[PDB]
Amino acid sequence: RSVASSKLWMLEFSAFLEQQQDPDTYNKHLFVHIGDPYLAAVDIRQIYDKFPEKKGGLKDLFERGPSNAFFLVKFWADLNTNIGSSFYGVSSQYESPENMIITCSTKVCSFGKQVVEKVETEYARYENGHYSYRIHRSPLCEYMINFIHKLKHLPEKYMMNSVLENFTILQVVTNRDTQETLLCIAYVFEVSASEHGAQHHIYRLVKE
Amino acid sequence: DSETDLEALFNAVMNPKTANVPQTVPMRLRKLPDSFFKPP
Ligand SMILES: *C(=O)CCCCCCCCCCCCC
Repeated sequence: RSVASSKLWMLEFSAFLEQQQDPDTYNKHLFVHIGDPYLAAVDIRQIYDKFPEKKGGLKDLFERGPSNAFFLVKFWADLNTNIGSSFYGVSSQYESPENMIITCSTKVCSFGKQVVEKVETEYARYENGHYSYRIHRSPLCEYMINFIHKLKHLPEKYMMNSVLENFTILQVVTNRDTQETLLCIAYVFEVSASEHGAQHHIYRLVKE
Repeated sequence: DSETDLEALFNAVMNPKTANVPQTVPMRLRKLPDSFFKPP
């Protein structure tokens, strides 16, 4: 239970490209994937400038708490793709002790400024003495698809990382009715250089 | 100008002489764990 507050745990997160080879054949490329460990602490003040400010922004969200809902994920994304049409998707899975109606908000930012927001509402399914929430094959917005295409058409990986220096994603999962922050995940990116593929580090966001 | 301009963002890196984007402190220079820059 890494990316977990007291009320919600994200067990799975992945962004992928699915390509149809023929009517019965599909190829899936994972860009990034997450699937009692000790998570290192990062001072949240070090990342405030990289995320939206003002009311409802990262600082406001963190100050309202709870503090145990706040995480920073560093991805090394696998951009080694290939080439029937294709599908860019995001999937994620959550578990809660509580039966809630949850809202998942994803903001894509450049220089800390919101470029696009995707919003999804999810209802609970009972499973083995708890409740599960699944966002399955959510279509990646056109901005992200364009962003990825533009990244790959850069001559060198150092250029890719230079662009990514100012690209962030903020994920906020909320109880729709109470507006309690269940999970808040800040995402930062580099390109994976390793032949071993996509990698990640997960951190707890702390005040001081 | 627009900070969210996608073309300008990529132009800044492709053609640095014409770069017109906000200037920031690179992650490398911030008070962060070493693991932040060293993958597992
Ligand atoms: C548009 O709908 C925004 C939804 C953003 C979902 C986050 C997907 C994470 C993308 C990671 C790809 C890596 C590119 C460097």
